[PDB]
Amino acid sequence: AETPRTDRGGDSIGETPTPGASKRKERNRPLSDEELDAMFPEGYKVLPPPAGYVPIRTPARKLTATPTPLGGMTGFHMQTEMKSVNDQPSGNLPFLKPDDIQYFDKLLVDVDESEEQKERKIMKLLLKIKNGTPPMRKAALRQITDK
Amino acid sequence: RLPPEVNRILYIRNLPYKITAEEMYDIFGKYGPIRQIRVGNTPETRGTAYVVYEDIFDAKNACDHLSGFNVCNRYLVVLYYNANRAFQKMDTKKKEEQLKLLKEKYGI
Amino acid sequence: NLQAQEEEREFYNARRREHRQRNDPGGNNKEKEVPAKEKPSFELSGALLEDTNTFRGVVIKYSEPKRWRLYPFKSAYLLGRHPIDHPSCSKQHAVFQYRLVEYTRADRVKPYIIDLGSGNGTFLNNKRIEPQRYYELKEKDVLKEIDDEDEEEEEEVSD
Amino acid sequence: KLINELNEREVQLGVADKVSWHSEYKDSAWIFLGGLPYELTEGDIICVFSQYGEIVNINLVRDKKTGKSKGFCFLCYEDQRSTILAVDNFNGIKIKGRTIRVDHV
Amino acid sequence: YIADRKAREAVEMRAQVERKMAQKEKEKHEEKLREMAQKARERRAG
Repeated sequence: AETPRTDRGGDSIGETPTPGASKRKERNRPLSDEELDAMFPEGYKVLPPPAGYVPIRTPARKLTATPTPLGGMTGFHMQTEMKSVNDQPSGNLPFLKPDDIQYFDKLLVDVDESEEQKERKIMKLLLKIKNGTPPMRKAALRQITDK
Repeated sequence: RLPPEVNRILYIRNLPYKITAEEMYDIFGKYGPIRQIRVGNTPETRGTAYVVYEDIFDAKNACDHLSGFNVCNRYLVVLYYNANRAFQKMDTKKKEEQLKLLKEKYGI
Repeated sequence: NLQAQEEEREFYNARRREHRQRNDPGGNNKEKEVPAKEKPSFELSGALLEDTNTFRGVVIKYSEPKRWRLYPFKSAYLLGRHPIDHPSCSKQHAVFQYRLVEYTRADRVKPYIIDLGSGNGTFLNNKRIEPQRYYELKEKDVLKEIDDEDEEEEEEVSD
Repeated sequence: KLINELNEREVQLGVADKVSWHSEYKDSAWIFLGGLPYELTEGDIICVFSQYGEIVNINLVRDKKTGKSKGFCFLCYEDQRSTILAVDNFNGIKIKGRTIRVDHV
Repeated sequence: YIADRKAREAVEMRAQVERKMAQKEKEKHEEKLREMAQKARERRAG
């Protein structure tokens, strides 16, 4: 709790810093690697591929103006011709809207049967509550009540 | 002239397990400078990645042209990544030093 | 009987009007009604990239006559000092707004250069133009008024 | 803010013209623009609201001593249908970050 | 099935042919244009 309130004080103070600066002079404000580690969930890695491709990313700003003013185009050739994809299969798994994938992606992968990760994995019964037939919603609802 | 829900972060999927960050930086590097990019190295998250740009409109042109764009045999899933959700793994702190600095250097 | 009332009135523009209506700062030189990109005007010409009309830029550093890059023009571009200006220029003599290059429609898709009234000016074929009018450019013409660290040339894509 | 929801109950229910509540007046040009930004001035608001008509004369209330706007203006057009158009149209508008309000008088 | 395999192979070969004949042309065009530009700058110097 003292930490909770400590956060609001810092929040208002940064508001006074930014607001003040304009007088002295949004969501697009540049970010820090701890702030970067703050957003994304567990289990991901940061990559450099090169130092050189990274220098391309740094020149990219300057080259977003520069290389957009330069030669470029795309074309296709006529030639004869694998196609993987995932819905939510198991037995049934009522359908996923194209956005909801972000939430339910963990259910899509078929890796199965090896603790908590299996409780989150089995907790996708939510999906059965959200979308599905009314009976699936009923039975799912009870099953999650008793659990 | 933009929908509010879109954000500088894009969730990208339908990636191979062999895929190289060279192709990543090259391809995605069209629209703007990369803030950075993460890739799942973990058993479930392998095949997924997150891209973050110095500007949103970068990402907007990206999902515009990169929509269902192709790599190898695959058509990548390109979505605007959500916010909040799982955050509090990290904390709010370390504001004191930087704020003391801006209060020191410029004196404001 | 010096100043009857201390306030009176204005009847004048407001900073938030012109501000909000043009922002990257606020900018000048809002595109005219005609402006259209050159590629789509090559599409109404029925021209694939082979026979299409694309204006490429050519650089020569004014002291030493080539490419630091090569630049396509294919509806307008903001030539300025570097962030606001799209066509950033390292030249230290360029005002924060130096000039603009707008392709416009007359009778055809034609390139145009317009000075923003940069303090120094700008030289065309080593011959300056006066501010505040669109001046058509023809191929092989040169841009740098007298502070000139660079040069520029224009080319249509052919051969 | 309440206006726009009255125009929606007027359009949704099929009010069909002359029973319109702009027929409440018929006698009045002068319009009320409140919630205006303090940087604004005569020539400006004239330039924005001459869109829907020709404004004859506007008195914007500006505090007598300090000589700055109190934040609203009473305006007068040459045409009433310009007033009907302006209240029914130009309302709920963003100016300099703040949404102005308009209504008859 | 044989006709399809050999046919695809042949058309592929013809493709790399057309591409190989194309790139040389592109570079010839860029060199030509660069020559025109250098001549233009020289005419700008004198």
